[PDB]
Amino acid sequence: TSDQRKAEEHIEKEAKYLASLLDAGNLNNQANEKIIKDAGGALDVSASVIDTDGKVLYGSNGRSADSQKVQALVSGHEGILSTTNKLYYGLSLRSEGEKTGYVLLSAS
Amino acid sequence: TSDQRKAEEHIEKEAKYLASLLDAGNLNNQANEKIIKDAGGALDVSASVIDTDGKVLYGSNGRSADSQKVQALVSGHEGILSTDNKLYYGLSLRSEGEKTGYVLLSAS
Repeated sequence: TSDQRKAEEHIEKEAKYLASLLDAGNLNNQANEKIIKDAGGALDVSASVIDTDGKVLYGSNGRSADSQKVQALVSGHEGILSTTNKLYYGLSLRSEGEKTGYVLLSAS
Repeated sequence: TSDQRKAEEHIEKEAKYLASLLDAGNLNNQANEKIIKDAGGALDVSASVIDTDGKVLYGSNGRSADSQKVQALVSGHEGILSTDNKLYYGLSLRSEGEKTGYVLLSAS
């Protein structure tokens, strides 16, 4: 009922939606990039896909990601991430039993 | 093109996202209503859920839908439904094969 609780639940559902659309066995490809670009604009989020080494592959708003959040993702953290106010949500992506990358959402 | 095609792209992706969120096996319940009220407000769209009889169950902006657009949905129409100059997008919802209703968006 809290506005903060609703904003967090909403970014969580968006991030999981987005991760469900990605081909995580082929992360760095044109098709996945388009999905992220189009979703980003339609859903009012900034979204980036990051590989396991912390390199940003593409994003709806440019090929960039907040360094501290990417560090958190590489360290194994998921869910709502720890900015200081600004809303962030990250999930790991997996293919055939192995981690292949991360998706990071910023609300926006 | 250009601001129009962007608008059409966004309402399509918003519609698909909202459709994914719904429990289509129990369309007329309080949980689904909440999902549409919350997500409709956060995405800044008007979204209504309609049963297979054309009855409007709930919407993010009140329990209404344009009558001619509901009729087109009941007729089997999907996608951009868009009248002259008002933007609409509609999708059927299914549970275990069976059609259980429709989601109708209008821009906002």
